[PDB]
Formats: sequence, C-alpha cells, structure tokens
Amino acid sequence: PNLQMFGHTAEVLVARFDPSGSYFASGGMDRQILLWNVFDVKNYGVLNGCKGAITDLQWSRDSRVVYCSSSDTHLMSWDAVSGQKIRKHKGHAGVVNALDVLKVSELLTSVSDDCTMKVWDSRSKDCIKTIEEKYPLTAVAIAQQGTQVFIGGIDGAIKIWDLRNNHCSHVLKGHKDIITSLAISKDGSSLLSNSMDNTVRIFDVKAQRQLQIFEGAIHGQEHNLLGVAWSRNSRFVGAGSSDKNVYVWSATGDLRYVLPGHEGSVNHVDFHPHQDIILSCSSDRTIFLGELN
Amino acid sequence: HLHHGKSALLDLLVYYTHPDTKPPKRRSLRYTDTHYLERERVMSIKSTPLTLAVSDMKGKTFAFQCIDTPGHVDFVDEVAAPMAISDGVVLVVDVIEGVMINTTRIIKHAILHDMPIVLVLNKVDRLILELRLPPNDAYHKLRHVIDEVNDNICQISKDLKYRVSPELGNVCFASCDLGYCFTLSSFAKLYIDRHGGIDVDLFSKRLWGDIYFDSKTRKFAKQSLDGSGVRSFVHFILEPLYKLHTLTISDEAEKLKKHLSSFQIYLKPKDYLLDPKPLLQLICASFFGFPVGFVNAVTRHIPSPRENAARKASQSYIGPINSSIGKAILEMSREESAPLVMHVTKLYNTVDANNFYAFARVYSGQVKKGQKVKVLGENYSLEDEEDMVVAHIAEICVPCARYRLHVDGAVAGMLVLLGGVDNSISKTATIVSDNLKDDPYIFRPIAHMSESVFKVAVEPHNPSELPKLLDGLRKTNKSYPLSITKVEESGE
Amino acid sequence: KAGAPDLKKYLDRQVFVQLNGSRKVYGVLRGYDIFLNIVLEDSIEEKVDGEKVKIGSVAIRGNSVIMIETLDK
Amino acid sequence: SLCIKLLHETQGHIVTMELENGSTYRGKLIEAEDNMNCQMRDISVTARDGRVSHLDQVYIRGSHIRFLIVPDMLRNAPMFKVGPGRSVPLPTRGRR
Amino acid sequence: GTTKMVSLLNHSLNVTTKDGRTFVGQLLAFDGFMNLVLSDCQEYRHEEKRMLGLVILRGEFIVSLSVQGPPPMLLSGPGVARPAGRGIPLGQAPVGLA
Amino acid sequence: RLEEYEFSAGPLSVLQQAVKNHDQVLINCRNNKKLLARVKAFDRHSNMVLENVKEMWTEKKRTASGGKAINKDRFISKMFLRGDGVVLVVRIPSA
Amino acid sequence: MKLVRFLMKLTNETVSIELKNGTIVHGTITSVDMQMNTHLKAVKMTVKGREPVPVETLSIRGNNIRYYILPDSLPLDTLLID
Amino acid sequence: TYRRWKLNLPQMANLHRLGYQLLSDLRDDNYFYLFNDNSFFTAKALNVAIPGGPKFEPLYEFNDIYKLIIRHPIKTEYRIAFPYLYNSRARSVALSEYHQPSNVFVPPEDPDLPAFFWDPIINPITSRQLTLHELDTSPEDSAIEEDPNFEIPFDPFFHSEDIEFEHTASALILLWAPHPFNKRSGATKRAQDVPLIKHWYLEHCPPNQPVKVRVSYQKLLKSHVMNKLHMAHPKSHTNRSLLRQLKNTKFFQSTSIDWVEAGLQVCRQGYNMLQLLI
RNA sequence: CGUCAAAGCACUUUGCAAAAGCUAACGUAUCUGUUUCUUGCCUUUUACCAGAAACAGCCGUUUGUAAGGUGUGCUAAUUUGACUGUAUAGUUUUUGUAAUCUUUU
Ligand SMILES: Nc1nc2c(ncn2[C@@H]2O[C@H](COP(=O)(O)OP(=O)(O)O)[C@@H](O)[C@H]2O)c(=O)[nH]1
Repeated sequence: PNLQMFGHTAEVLVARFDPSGSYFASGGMDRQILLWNVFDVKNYGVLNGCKGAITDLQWSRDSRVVYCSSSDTHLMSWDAVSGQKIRKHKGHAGVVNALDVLKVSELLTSVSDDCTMKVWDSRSKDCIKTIEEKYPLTAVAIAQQGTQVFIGGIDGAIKIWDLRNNHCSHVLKGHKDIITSLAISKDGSSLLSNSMDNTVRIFDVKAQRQLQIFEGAIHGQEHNLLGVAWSRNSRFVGAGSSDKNVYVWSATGDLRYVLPGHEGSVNHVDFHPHQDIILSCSSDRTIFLGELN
Repeated sequence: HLHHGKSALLDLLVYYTHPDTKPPKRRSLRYTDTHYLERERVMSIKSTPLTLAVSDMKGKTFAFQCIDTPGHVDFVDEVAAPMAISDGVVLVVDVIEGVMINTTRIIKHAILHDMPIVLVLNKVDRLILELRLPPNDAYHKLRHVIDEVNDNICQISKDLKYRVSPELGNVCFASCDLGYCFTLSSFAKLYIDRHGGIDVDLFSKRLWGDIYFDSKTRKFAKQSLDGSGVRSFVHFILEPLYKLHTLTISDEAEKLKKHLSSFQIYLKPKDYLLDPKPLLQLICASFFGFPVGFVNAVTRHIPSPRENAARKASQSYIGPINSSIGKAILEMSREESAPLVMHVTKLYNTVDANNFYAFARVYSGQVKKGQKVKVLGENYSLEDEEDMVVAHIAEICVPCARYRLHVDGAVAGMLVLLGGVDNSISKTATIVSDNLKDDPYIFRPIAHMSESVFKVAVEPHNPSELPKLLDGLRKTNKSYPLSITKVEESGE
Repeated sequence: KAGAPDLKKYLDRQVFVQLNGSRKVYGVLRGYDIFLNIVLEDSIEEKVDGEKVKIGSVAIRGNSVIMIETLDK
Repeated sequence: SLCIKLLHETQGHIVTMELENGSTYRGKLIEAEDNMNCQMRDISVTARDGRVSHLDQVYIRGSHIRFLIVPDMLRNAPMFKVGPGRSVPLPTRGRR
Repeated sequence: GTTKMVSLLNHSLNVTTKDGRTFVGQLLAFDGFMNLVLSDCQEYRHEEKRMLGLVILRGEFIVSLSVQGPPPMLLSGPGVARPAGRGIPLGQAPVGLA
Repeated sequence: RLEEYEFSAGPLSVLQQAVKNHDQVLINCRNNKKLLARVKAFDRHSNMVLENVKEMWTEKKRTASGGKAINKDRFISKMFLRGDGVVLVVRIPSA
Repeated sequence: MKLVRFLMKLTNETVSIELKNGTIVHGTITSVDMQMNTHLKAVKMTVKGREPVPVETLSIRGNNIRYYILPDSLPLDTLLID
Repeated sequence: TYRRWKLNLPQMANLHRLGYQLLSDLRDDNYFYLFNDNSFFTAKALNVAIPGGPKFEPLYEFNDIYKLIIRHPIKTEYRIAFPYLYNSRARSVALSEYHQPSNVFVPPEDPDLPAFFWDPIINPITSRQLTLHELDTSPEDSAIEEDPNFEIPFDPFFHSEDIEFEHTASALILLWAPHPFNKRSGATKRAQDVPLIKHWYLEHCPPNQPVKVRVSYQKLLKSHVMNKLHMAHPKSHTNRSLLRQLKNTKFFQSTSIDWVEAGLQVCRQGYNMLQLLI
C-alpha cells in the first residue's frame, strides 16, 4: 500500500515514528499534535496547548513522553499514554526551530531566532547551558554518545561543540548557504545536511571533511526548513524538496527512488526503524507511507 | 407529624457523606422519597431504609440503619412495620407547630413497646426569622415543646427511666435547612476546644433552665436574676446563635470576617457577596460542622442490637426462651452452626413493579445465596405445617435509598434486602432455616395503631381483564400493611 | 489541651494506684486535676515487703501516675 | 489529628498495648482521650517475667504508653482532611 | 511545614525506637507529634520476628525513619487514513516560481 | 517582650558577656563527657554553636583479660549543641 | 529569634550526627524544620554495638539530636545574619 | 454585556419599597390550594370546571342507587384533589402538592419597635394544663448542689455584637418576599420577559367586579395554564443567531444612533421596498 | 488571613462544540407553522373556532474551548487552584530520670 492520511487543518511540518516503530506523531501550524498507529492506521490524541505553531517533535526513547518546539518560545512535554501536560520549558526570547534528544530522554537541545543554543534537563525547567553565537540559528543534532552537539546556522557553517569543553572545536566548510536539518547516523559517524544551495551534503564526525555531495533537491522562496534522514541501515538517505518530490539517494551517490505524490512543498522525510517505510510530510496537510516490497 | 423535617434530617447526613449530591433548586431535595408519587405530592408515603457511615464526637464511626417514616397521619401503617424491628425511635418535632397529633400517637405507641426516645426539635432557625421571638421568650417556647412531649409520656407510663430532656442527652436542637444539629454537650465542646480545660459534662448539666449565670462572680445560681442575670441557656447558646442568623443576613460583612477569623473559618470573598439562605448554609456548615451531636445523642441512648436482643426477643417471639432458637437469639450468634432467624415486615417495590424485595432483621447466624429456607406465615403453629414454604435466597443487598450494596453473606445484627422470597409472604412473615432442631416459632404479628375502616369497591372497567386486576390487588396487600382485599358474594 | 479526664466515676471510691518506682497506694478518691494530680484519703502503702502503713490524706503527683484500678466492681 | 481518631474508633474492640513499664495489657477498651488516657476491662497483663494477672478496671496516662496494637478492620476506616480551625477530623461539607 | 512527611505516605518504612526495637510496614497516618500509624507490622528484636497488625506509636518512642520500598499500587482525533495514489506533475521546478 | 529584659540582667547575660569578650568556656554535659571550647552564638534553650571543641572523658577496658581510667581528646571545628544535653556551664575568663 | 532558623540555611552539607541513643550518622542534609526534624540523603549510620549499615532516606525525630559536627568550610558569620 | 448583577441590601430595600404597589403579598403558597397549574390540568382532563378558573373543550350494573349510601353529594372540588379515589377512569391527570408548612412571618407595620419584640398576636404561652413526672432532688437544684463554687472563665462567643444591627429589620422583610426581590443577586432578563402584573390574574379576582372584567381574568388564566401544559423542555443546539452572521460579511456595518432616527430609517426603508415592488 | 502551584489580568468580538446521565423551571418568559385525528361556524378553497397526539421553526439562556479587540501590567497586578495552616523550655508527646556499673545464658 501507500496510505495518504488526511487530518490537519493547515501546513503540517514534522512527522516522526517512535524509536520502536509503532506510531507516528505529526504537527505543524495546527497547534495540534496528532498521534497515529502504524499497523489500524487510526488517530489517537489531540495534544492541545501549544500557543505557537509546532516546529519539531521528538519521542522520548522510552516511547511515552513527547517534546515540542513551538513558535512561542515554549518547549512543551506530553505524556503520550494519558495525553496530559507535564511542563513548559520557558527560556528563549524568540521562535524555536529545532530539537534533539539523548539515550540517557533526559537532555534536550533547542535552537532559537535569538542566536542561542540551549541544553535542557527534563527535571529543572531551566537552561543548563546557553551558547550565544550571532546570527539566528536553525538546525541542531546531538550525537549518540551524549557528547558532541552540531549547530547549523545562516553562514553555512556547521559548528561543533562538546559538553565538557564548550569551545569552537571544528567548523564544517564548503556549504555556501543555509542549513535546514542536521542528522547524525545510527553509528554516530556522519551527518546529513540540507543547504539552500540544494547540496544535500554528508560530513564526517571524528579527520572531518566531506564524503558525498548529493545534488538534486531544490529549495526556493517558500523558506520552509526541509529535512533529511538516515535509513535504519544507514544505506539510504531520504531528502525532501520544494519540488513535491522525495529524493531518496543510494548513499553511494546515486538517485534511486524519486517518488512524487504531494501537491505542495515537502518538509521532513523520515524512515521506519526496521521495515522499509517512508514518512513524508508536506504543506498540503497530507502524509505518505512509501514502501519497498 | 407531617413536614416536621424528618426526610430532611437524613438528607443533612447524606450531604456530608456523599460529596457529589447537590440540592435541586426549586424544591428542597428529599433523598429517601424515591417514588415519583412521593415527589408529585411531595409528602413521603412509603417508608424507605438507609444505611451510612456516620461519625461522632472524638471521631468513632458507626453504621446507622435509618428508616424515614411517613409523617402523614394515614400511613401510620408504615411507621409500625419497622417499629417491630428497630431498636429505638427518633422523634422530629417542629418548634413552631409544637407537638401535633402523630407525635403523640407515636410517642404513646412507642413506649408501649419499650422504645427509648430521642427528641430532635427541628426548625429552630425558623423561630428566629419567621416568628422573630426574642431569645428569652424563645427559650420558653422551646422548653414548652420538651414538656408537652413528656405529658404524652406520663399518660402511658409514670416512669422516669424514659423522660426526654436536653439536660440528659435525649433532645437535639437542629435546623435541617441550614445544616446544623446540636446537643448541649456539642455546643459545650465548641467553647472548650477553643478555651483550655473544663469538663464537657460539668458544663452541660447547668446549661438547661431555671439556672442563671453571673458575669461578675463567674458562678451559677438558682437565684432569681438580680439585674442582668439572663438564664445560662440564653447566655451561652441562643444569643450567640441569634447573632449568626443576623450577622450573615444583615450584610455587616466587614464584621463577619473579623469574627469568623477568630474561629479560623476563612471564606473566599465571593461568598459574602452571595445570597442570604445559601450563605447561611455555608456559614452554619463551616461553624457547626458535621451533625455530630445527633450522632452522639443516638449511640448513647438507643442501644446496640446485642443489648436490645434480650428485651426485643421477649415481647416479639411467641415460643419459649429455653429452646435452642430462644438461646441463639439472646447471644446474637454469628456462627455457621447457629440457627438462622429473620423477621420480615415490609416488602418494597423494585424499579419495575414486577417483584418485591423483603426487609427483615437477621436475628441469628448467617444468610447466604441459594440457601433453603422455611418461610413461615401468621396462622402457623407446631400443630399444622400448612403455612410454611421452602424458598431459595436469590440476592442479598444492603439498602441505601437510591443505590444498593450487593453483599454475599448477611450476619446477625443487620437489616437487609432479600431477593427471591416473596410469594409465600403477605404482611409479617418470619424466615427460619430448613435444617433445624424441632419447633420453629413465629414472630408476633405487628400491632398497627389504626384500624383499616374506609371501604372502596373495585370492578375493572372492562370485565375481560379481571385476572390482571386480581393479580394487582394481591400486590397491594404486599406493599401496604393495612390494606385488606375481600371478595363479595356478588362479584365486587 | 487540658482535657479534664473522666474520673467522675471513681470519686469517693477505693482505688489501687501504681506510680513510678514500682510503688503503689490504696485510697478513697477525693479529687482530680487537669494534669491528673490526685487527692487520696485513708492512704495505705503497699511496701515491697507487703507491710501496709496507714498514712491519711495524700496528694499524688500527676506525672508519676502509671495507672489507676478498682478493687471492687 | 488522625492518629488519635483511629484510637477512638477502636473503642469497644479488644486492644493490646505496651507501656514504659515494660508490660503489655490486653482488653476491651471503653474510653480514650486526646491525651491518650485509656479505660479498659477484663485486662490480661503480661510483664517482662511472663507473669499473668487480672485487673477489673484500669485508667492510664498516655505519657506512659509506648504504642498500641489495633484490630485489622481499622485499616479501611476513613482518614479525613481535617482543617486549620478544627479539633476532630470528621467529614466536611462546607468551604474547607 | 510537614511537607516532607506527606511524601513518605504509603511507603514501607523501617522505624527504630528508643527501646531499640524496629517496626516495619506502610504508613497510613501521620501527626504533628510524629505519632505514626503503620499497617501489617513486624518487630525485629535483636534472628527474631513477631506479627502484630495495626500499630500506633507515640512520638516519645520514635527515634528514626527510613524507607524500605517504594509506594505500592484524547480518545480519537479527527485524522483519517486512505489508500494509495501517487499523481505525477506535468511541471517541474519549485512551488512558488512557475 | 520580656525575653529582651532577661538577656541583659539575668544568668544568660554572662555568656553574652563572655562570648562578646571572645572568651573560652568549660561545659559539663549530660553525656558524662565535658566540652571545652570557645562559643560563637547561643539561645534561650542554651542551643550553642561551638568552635574548636575538645572533649574530656574517662573510660575502662571492661574485662579485656576476662581495666583502668583512660582520658581521650578530639578537636572539632564547628559544632551545634542542642541545649538539652547541657547540664552545667562554667564561664571562665582568660584574664 | 531562634538559633533553629540558622539550621534551615545548613541544607546540602554532610554531617556526622550524634544522638541521645549513642549512634553516629554520616549523611547529606536535605531539609531542616523548626521542630529540629531533619531528613537526610545517602546515609551511612551505625548503631551503638553493631556494624555500620547504609540507608538511603534517613530522617530523625529532632528530640533525639545531641549535636551536629559541621564541615570546616562553612562560614558562620554569614549564616548568623537573618 | 450586562448579564449578572449583585445588589446591596439597602438598595434591594428601596427597590422593594418603590415597587411595593405592583408585587404581591402571599408568601405562603397554601393560598392557591385549588388554583395550581396542576389542579387546572386535571380539571381539563376530567372535563369538570372549577369556579374562578378556566374551561376548555372536553379532552375525551355496578352503580345501582340502592347499593349506594347518599351522604353529602360529593362536589367537583373533591375529584380534583384525589382524582384516583373519588373519580374513576382517571387518565391524563396530574397530582398536586398536598400542603406546605405555612409561613408565620408578619412584617413590622410600625417601624420603631425593634426586630425582636414579642408580638401581641402570639398567644400568651401559659402551661397550667400539664401533669409532669416527679423527682425529689429537682434537676436544677441537683446540678448546682453537686458543686456551687465551680466557674467558667471564658464567656460566650459573640459578647460584643448585639442581636440587632442597622439593616437587620429591612432584611428579614426580604427573606419572606415574592420572587424577584428575595434574591439579592440575579441574572438579567429582557424587558419582554418581565411580566409585571401576571400575579394579579392568578390569585383570583376580588369580589364585586363587573362581568366584563371577571371574564377577562379567566381568559388570561387559561393562556397561562395552556402554556404550562405544553412547555417542552428545550432542545440542545449550537447558537445560530442571524444578526451576527450578517455582521460578519463585508456588506453590513455597525454604528450607534438614536432610537427615533432608526425608527424613521425603517419606516422609510419599508416604504421604498414596497414602492419598488409595486 | 497564611503558605505553595499555575496563569499575564479585568473588560470585550467572532468562530466551533455541547446543554434530563438519579423526575426536572437550559427560559419563574412565551409565539407561529406542518401532518394526523377529532368537534365548531360554514359552503368558494383560503382565512378561521378549540381540544388531542407527532413532528418542526422562531425569539432567547448557560457552559467549555479557539482565535482575536480595548485598558492596564509583562523591573508587576490579578485571577485560579491546592494544602496534614499557628510559636508552648515549668506535670499527657519536640529542650530529656539521664548517666553509670555488674552478674547470668
Ligand atoms: N425553615 C426551615 N424549613 C425546613 C427545615 N427543615 C425542613 N424544612 C421544610 O420542611 C419540609 C421537609 O419535610 P420532611 O419532614 O422532609 O417530609 P416528611 O417525610 O413528610 O416528614 C420542606 O418543605 C422544608 O422546606 C428547617 O430547618 N428550616
């Protein structure tokens, strides 16, 4: 099958599976996160409260608590079993754009239009660290180790920071413009990155040079943050584009699947943790589950 | 007597125990009326039973097993029925009406069967607002009611084992509208818990009249008031009631805050900007708390089911006391071995008119589902066994007016609702277990305090449906003690 | 505080008190206190030997008291 | 307070207790107090030695009690909220 | 205060007393004098045990407190699914341009 | 109200006097273990915060074979003493 | 107007507490009350005439506390002020 | 928005005192006995008619004179009290409220004497008819005789407040007033839904009136029954409201003006709207 | 009144949902229509007389929730909830009758 489920009122942004592979969550401009099943593809809770639009979901690695990143500074927290509020992580003085989580579900990183990175504990309700750069930040990724945090800004310079040192250790180079989504592999050994130059580049974690520049997935005037993912094997790379197409790569530098279906710009493509399924979201208010037999 | 505030007394308890329940706006609430006929008319009609977990001074919880009785003069039937089961009688009397008919008619009939009495002077608040008597002249109007109770006692017995008076503990001043019942002992506590150390007992003796208090000497006397001797009662109870029902009311809301802060009652500022009667209710329920007095005034005078077993078995049981059943009653045996003894008086309609629950006191042992049971009648004797009939106990349940508590095993001491045992029964009908030692005896058929008298003929409007009417007339005889059917020679 | 105890039913009756130091006394109960200080008349000791010495009117302290009994029902 | 009301509720039942004395007493309880006074009947004492005795009536001082032992059904009993300006727990319809 | 003491409520506790004896069981009720009520209690005088039941201790008698164990123990949103389809667009290029 | 009055005139004034004079003190305890130190602050219950404390207390070997008096000292930097343990205070000046 | 108020500042540090009972207790303080009732975290307490046993959440009936042996790093002058 | 209002005691006092000439004077309800919305239903169903009240269309061997006992005819009033007893084949009937407590509050005519003053209408209270028990000690004597010297050091609760206050008179008069005034904090109806003088035509007509009137009184009463008979209980629904839909399109604008202007406005608008049709 | 927690707050405009759960005024008010029947006055049908049952509309009411508007504060104010909320060194609990020794198994 394919399954193009409808439900949201307005532009949807982010849609992700549990780490387990038993649910979706989705939510964009609706101010409504809508949970789903995978295997009778039905809705669940209408997580209501966020007074800004959602920009990023992420399941806790317990598969119970959910975290948002509203446009009104809040980062909310939700008990996916019951569906009640837990907290309002009040901090930033602007619009949050990305979130990331660890193994230990306890630490979270967010990224504002205040040019401020901030690490959060799920127990304090306050910031543990505050890394002020200069130009409004956009994408962030934290490693599996719980050590390296990658920041993506407007300079095209993916900076790398550790939790012990807090020094500008390294800076990725050769990306001319804008970053819309970082993504660390299931190894902890390589990033993915969507630039506004349409060069969906991979980078190294440890020597730190490029690997493979992919090219063929356009951003334009919309200025949405488009996403990228690593497949459960780390064989395939799934980048969406404003051309209504989900450009899946071969990770060897070869375009295999280029499946259309959406009527509007695509945002955050994902992969299921085990069985080969693709979550693809788009302003359109629609979502697909593209499979491979 | 009618509308004296019986059904509303229990409601006052209910409210404190069942948090969800709220008063309908138009009309009072009358928990324990239930029947839609009892609500169109508004008068209670069929006596209903309750049980609830009521607390006491200090805190001890007992399980009351109350029974609202119809106060209309014509259903005295359904006063007497449970009289042959209960361990005592609580009275309710209106401090404005006084002691009308049914109050005598019952007091008299109650002492005959050695029922110890507990007075509850209801609607006192009313005599402060409706009548607006001054506090001293109201005292006389109270005392007067208590006396007149006793003038109906004196006629039936000159004994001073009974004698209803607040000095002792029998009498309870309460208004079931505003939510407060107190005895003299309870009012005392109030002062005492707020002011160091004296006995409750050495206080409450002196609070009743023909006694006075000198604020100068701080001591009591029978001395006729020299100057400003008031009357202990009116000094320590009424006049600091009277104030309440004129502080709340008269919108001196600045004062109330300072005074109610003394007692550490803290309201929200919305509540003063509220409404007279339902502000009152809110204050009077925050100051006099739970109706503790009335609890303490029952558990001290109405005896526990064991103690009364001795006396109650003598006047009701026909047979000998020396027998094994006569003995098992006296000790209130709660074993398997013991013979099972009930005593059914009233049957209750259920939510559809089809069936009848039974209401019997379990006098001995245990009752459980599916037991074989010899259900005796009235005309029974050791000679003929034509009255007795075997039957199976379908459901045992504990009553609470509207809801019911499904129980597996009954026990001696309790009142119960039985399922299944109907068809043999019409009016009184003792139950007794089948497998027994010989000669099971009956319980005395209730003494109704009014003959039937009024007569009415009943033919069906269509004669083809005469069976159903006949089936119906049997069902009345079940749920209406004094009714009697009697087919005429003609066909009526 | 100061709950005046229920010793009304013991007034003008014989008693068998026990006190601290395993020492005990018989007497007619005359009066009692908030703190349970007691007034006994016709006070007789019960020594560890068992030798019973008549004393008279006596005021036992509250603190000391362990308990208070009745000889005859 | 609730630790006192539970006591008052076991009046009538049979109770075991321990005193600073060292001995334990067992009997039907008739009256209690906020002080922790007691009034019991048909008591069966058992000291450190093991010496049994009979005491018809007894009064106590709470100060002298170490701890009580109470029947089992007294665990389903209600534990109320009490309030700032009330002595006895009881249930509460009114404000708070 | 007594904010901490409410937090202990309904936990299995280990309570040492002035005598040396140690009681164990859940905590049902608590006081300003530190009167504790305990459920299904067991003393350990010391290779020893006894079963009591419900025990009410005084404040005088109690020394220390310690937890043994922990406390004992949105229907359907609007969204709907559908099957497949995957239409091809005649045009290429981005969404806003043309 | 009246608590202020007694701190100046009464018995407790001599600690307030001594502790302000920067004085040392000998305290006899209920533990049978005397305390020798200099005081920082005190209270109406005799709840005292001591600094640089040194104890003096006897002992026995208690049938080691199947014993004699031994004195033992220990220095403590800071010590809050609950006044219930105190039985006797000796407010001795250096001068 | 109490020295007890100073102990509410004390929270967080470790102390070896002595009691009337004659025990000794190393552990971190969490909270201190006006009635002296202290609660401790990560405790190693030892009884008079027994081996030391570690307890997680110890709390003490203030009445029994003889004295706190405070850590040497704590400034007294700052804490004695309201 | 002007929903919900809360009024002071003295204010409600004046309003009462100003409106006095309109609102009623019954307080009891017993007054109505056979003049309730229920009774009038049964009348309608039994096809009988009660004297002062309305009269509708109809709605819809064993007897033997020699078996009956003729003793006092049995009136129509009797059937409308106990319809199941005195009347046979009784259907579509409603049973009425049998009696209420009876109010014993007479309001103070001469407002100088205090709020709590023994009125001369109440009977003396004498009790020389009675015969009580006898005890030698006497309850009061005994109670003091046990210990006369004992004391109570604290004195009563409200020993500084006096039983009356400034408004405690005015207030008691309200408690026992007709609906709208007793409330002292309401809701806010609309001028159409405040009937003013409906209670004139319930109480039932004072004597010595002409037939012109007495007939009108009934016709008014009929209506009031006939509604209270069919009143439905309202259906659940979301609020439509036309006049806020039109306000949400771009074709209507809002402004505030004088009444008489907007009366003329309409009166004209309609003139033209017919002319253009003609 | 006191603590803790949550939240901007009061006032207002629209949108969207609901409103017998255990016999009860969503509205102490109250109007028109359709169908099916029964009777009135009647022969032109409409327009009507005045009862019933079954459906409908209309004029209104309440609540929750979402987005807004005005005035005020976001270096504050207000609301809302929750609570095992009082201070006692001199006899019944938190300013100790404790301390100490020795023998038995
Ligand atoms: N003013 C006032 N009226 C009361 C009070 N208690 C009950 N009532 C009235 O008395 C009636 C209750 O009658 P009730 O005794 O429950 O009915 P019964 O079953 O026939 O006795 C209601 O109309 C109440 O308004 C009271 O304390 N004060």
